[PDB]
Amino acid sequence: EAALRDLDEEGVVRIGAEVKPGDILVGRTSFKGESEPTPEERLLRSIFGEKARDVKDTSLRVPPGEGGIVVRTVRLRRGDPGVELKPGVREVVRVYVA
Amino acid sequence: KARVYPFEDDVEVSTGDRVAPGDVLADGGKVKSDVYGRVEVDLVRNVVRVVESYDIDARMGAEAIQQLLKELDLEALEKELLEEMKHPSRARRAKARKRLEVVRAFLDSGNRPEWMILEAVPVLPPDLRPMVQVDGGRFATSDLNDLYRRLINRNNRLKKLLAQGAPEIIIRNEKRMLQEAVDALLDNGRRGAPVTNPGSDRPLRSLTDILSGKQGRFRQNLLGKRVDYSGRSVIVVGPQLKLHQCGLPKRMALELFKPFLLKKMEEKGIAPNVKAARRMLE
Amino acid sequence: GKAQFGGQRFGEMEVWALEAYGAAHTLQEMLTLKSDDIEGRNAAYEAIIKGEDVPEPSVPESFRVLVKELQALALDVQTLDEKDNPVDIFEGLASK
Amino acid sequence: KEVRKVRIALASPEKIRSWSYGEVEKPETINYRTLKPERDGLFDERIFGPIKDYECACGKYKRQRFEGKVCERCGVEVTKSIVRRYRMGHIELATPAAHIWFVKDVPSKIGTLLDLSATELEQVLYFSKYIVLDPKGAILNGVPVEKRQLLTDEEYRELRYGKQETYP
Amino acid sequence: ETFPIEEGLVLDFLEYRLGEPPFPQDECREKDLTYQAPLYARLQLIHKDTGLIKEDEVFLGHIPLMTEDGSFIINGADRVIVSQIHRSPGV
Amino acid sequence: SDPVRQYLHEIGQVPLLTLEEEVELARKVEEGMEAIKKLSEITGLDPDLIREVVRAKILGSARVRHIPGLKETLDPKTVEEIDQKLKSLPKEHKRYLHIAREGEAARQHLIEANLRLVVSIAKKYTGRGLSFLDLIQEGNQGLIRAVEKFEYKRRFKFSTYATWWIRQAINRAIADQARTIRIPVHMVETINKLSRTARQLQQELGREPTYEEIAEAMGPGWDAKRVEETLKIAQEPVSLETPIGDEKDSFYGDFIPDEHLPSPVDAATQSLLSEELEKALSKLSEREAMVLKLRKGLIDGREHTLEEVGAFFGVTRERIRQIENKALRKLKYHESRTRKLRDFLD
Amino acid sequence: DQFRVGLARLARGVRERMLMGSEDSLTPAKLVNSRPLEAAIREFFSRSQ
DNA sequence: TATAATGGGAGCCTCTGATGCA
DNA sequence: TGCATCAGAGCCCAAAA
Ligand SMILES: [Zn+2]
Repeated sequence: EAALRDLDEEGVVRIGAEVKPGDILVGRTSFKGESEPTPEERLLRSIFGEKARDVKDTSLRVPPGEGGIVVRTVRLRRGDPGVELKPGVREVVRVYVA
Repeated sequence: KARVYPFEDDVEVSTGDRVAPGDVLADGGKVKSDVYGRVEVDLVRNVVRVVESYDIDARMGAEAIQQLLKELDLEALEKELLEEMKHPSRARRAKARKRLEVVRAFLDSGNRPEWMILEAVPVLPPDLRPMVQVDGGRFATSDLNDLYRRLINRNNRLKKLLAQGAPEIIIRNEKRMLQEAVDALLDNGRRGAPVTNPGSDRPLRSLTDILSGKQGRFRQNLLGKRVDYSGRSVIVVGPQLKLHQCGLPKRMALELFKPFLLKKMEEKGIAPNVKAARRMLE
Repeated sequence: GKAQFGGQRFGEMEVWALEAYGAAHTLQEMLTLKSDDIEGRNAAYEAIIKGEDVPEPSVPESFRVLVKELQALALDVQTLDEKDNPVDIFEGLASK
Repeated sequence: KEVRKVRIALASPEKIRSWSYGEVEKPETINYRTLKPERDGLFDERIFGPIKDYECACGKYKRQRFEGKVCERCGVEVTKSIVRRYRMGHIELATPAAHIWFVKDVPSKIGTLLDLSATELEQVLYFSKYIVLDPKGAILNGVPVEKRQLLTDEEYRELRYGKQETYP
Repeated sequence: ETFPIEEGLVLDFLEYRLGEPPFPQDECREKDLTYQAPLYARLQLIHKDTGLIKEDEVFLGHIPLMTEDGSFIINGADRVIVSQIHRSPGV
Repeated sequence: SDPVRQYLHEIGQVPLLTLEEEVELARKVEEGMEAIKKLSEITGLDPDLIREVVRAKILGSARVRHIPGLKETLDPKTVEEIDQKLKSLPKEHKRYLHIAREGEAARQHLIEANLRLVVSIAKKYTGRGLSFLDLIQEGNQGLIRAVEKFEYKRRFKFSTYATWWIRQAINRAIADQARTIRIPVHMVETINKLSRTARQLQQELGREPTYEEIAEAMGPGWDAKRVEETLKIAQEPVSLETPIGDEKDSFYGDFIPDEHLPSPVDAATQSLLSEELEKALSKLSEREAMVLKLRKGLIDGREHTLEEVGAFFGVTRERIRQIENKALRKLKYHESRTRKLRDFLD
Repeated sequence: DQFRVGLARLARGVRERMLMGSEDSLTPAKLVNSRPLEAAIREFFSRSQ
């Protein structure tokens, strides 16, 4: 929860938050490559008794040396008034850091 | 231009056969040909025409050239050229020399001249001309794949036109198109117009282009490389330094030495092990 | 480039500098363990995190690329030992 | 062993075939729906090796220690995927094609061996003119056709097919 | 210059018009849009044999509009078209 | 020096046919095919095999090759053998051989004389992703198809029939070869329909249509989601060699990371995990280490069912689940005590 | 200049459509394809130097 | 698968060496 | 044989994008 502290319910960093290198700006999950459950990871996951999740953490993070105060967020989904994205793109998030 | 050989009974040849003087045409051997030519069997006029023409073997393309290359005895040509090296004329001795140097090259090396003509064309491993999904799920691919595709399409079409017995005009156009396609793959732009992708003026990048030039394989990746454990920043004067010293920003030094720092973080208790230490630096 | 977390380019002129200094092992690192030598760069990281010294380098992968690209041009490139016997830099993977 | 020497030499059609792990028979690259490589195409896994380590295409033999198995169903060897950087394919041409380096690099090496000029070698390779292997006693304009002589299309047809003519 | 486009079909150019921009400048920058106007052209089709005339205003797409300060908005980004010096035509 | 110009010059050396000449060649071609059928009856030989032998002798020794459909490899030995059976026919039968021979000859001339037609059709299809000469050759392929199917009795001129087949051949080539990622011909038709539809919609609406508007215009079966999916499939790849700003100094592919080969850090991590995993499995019994390897796939990579794992060790489906639990239990105990596997949980 | 190029290209499509189509039913909307024109301007603004 | 249709279309610096010419 | 003409070969680095 320390890592997610400054993310809102939807996963976007809150306006006014201070972001430093490594911090999450927008949380995102991606479905694991079809090879994914390596046999090594299967046994490791089994030892701790936690099912390996179907999705991996692809979240957008602050690059090395960057960061600042979050002054804006723009979120655009598919199926909302006025917006149509390029084919295949469900939603686009932009974060302006000052 | 034909000789006319009327026939009462059955004719032993058929239209398209090639014939030399004396070959039996029809009527059990009675009528035979006086000239060299092509047999035209007329069932209306009841006559066997032989159109005057020869069985000459003359070819076009790399097939002809490959034959002439096979028909070389390099020892013999060396002898000829050695005799030419004695001729009084300055230009004559020079020309026999240049020729003799290529011949001797093949002789010493063990290469057969006909290998300069390709029958099987190699196909580069796929990972060296990759098809990769970029960020957006979009695909980015090497130009070589299109050059190969042109080649394969034209080759397959050539196989089909041959099996279906197309006229020589069709086969010749196809064959010359096939040579150009191999040419584009190996060295594009070398001979003739550079092959381009549709709706772009950019010549496709062939194998020769990859090897040579400032951007080529030798100068870009071989005589020089991008390297790890490296960094860059703005420089500032340091009057207080001793001659053997420099100021290095700590944030730069932590990345450049990161693996060393992880091990040292293990000797001291700063992290339980190397994996935890890296996780702490993120 | 900085945006890709890139490494610095050690170019033709930089190699000359290392050559003129006679720094053969420093230069060899740039050409192998610190770039496209895959086995070498992997082994070097593991050694540094274990406190061992970095191992002797292997064939740079971009030379293998060069070899296969010359094969695509119908040229046979052969690495030989002192006896002129072939030396296989693909370690059996590309030969049947 | 230590590499002390690098030789470079011409490659025979036989040798090019000995390198090759398969013939690429189709211009196809990857399937538009599955995104997997097309069989017999430029990315085919049956030729250049498995996309994923120790896993065949259809996924019947998925693990190590099976190195060297070739799946009967999908035809892919179970080995390291690194091999897709190494294994060569080949295309078998229906007609020989000249390697342009040995044609267009002056002075031409092919041209030099056969005593053929740049123009002559061009004319044969690019189907502008015939070259005679066996005149078989042909004659054109009173003189016998000599081997390695260049004939135009009109000249060859008069020799080969005769000089017929149709007058309206 | 392009019209009339001859063969007995002949297509002639009457006049063009530029509409108003679908989105204001600020909005285009926000949405990664080009600031542009719809271009239409009034064309009359003539059949030289028949005399038949069908006339219609065809939509040719959009043309980018320059803002007040002399720049453009192309896919959301501000751009400048730099003047080019060259040899004057002549003898 | 110009491959199109050269081909055009060769095309111009074959005079165009007169209506009489055209009808004659077509007539001889039809008669020749009927003869090949008849020659098949007499001999009991494959009609196709006979046809290739007839065709072989007309084209000459120059072209002799194996034909994919022929059951026997076709080489000068076999065509001489088969030709000798044909030359063994009685006069009234042996005449059909002569008919077939003359048929192939006329086929050749008819094709050669119509080549200029293909050029005039092909020139109209440039810019669709195939080179001009490529279009000419596919068009020529259709012309060959046309010569075999032409029925001269209908009194239509040949150009009428050919044009259909030539247009068909060119359009199939464009649909088949134009894309680096090949698309089924029917799917290309739908994509092109969507283009035409969207372009029409943009011409009435004064702006590009949305996904929803195209679905309406496309009729029943089409919603906005399907228009989008169709556009995604229709995207063509972009060159890795695409230049990037600067000058002629960088390529687009140079900015694309390699996700397949492990990075030194990632490769190191996975290797260390396998070795630490084996360390823990050596602290079990041989049977309970094998049971875990078999259940989680550290062998073949697949997770075996209890029924299969039980059958390999000779125990009950419940037993292998039990030895797995004490294995994981012994494994879990060693972990809290030795803290070896903690760091790999990320 | 780029407009003029796209316009010339549009004319090629027009002339080519005035042959293969119906000599009876043709509008200016059926005769004109603006894609070549849109592309020339789009090319100039996005990719010109 | 059938009215007839039959030949394309375009363009913006210096040294060195081979090739084609009195 | 000695001179002209043309095709083909090159044209800074790193940084950035
Ligand atoms: Zn399989």
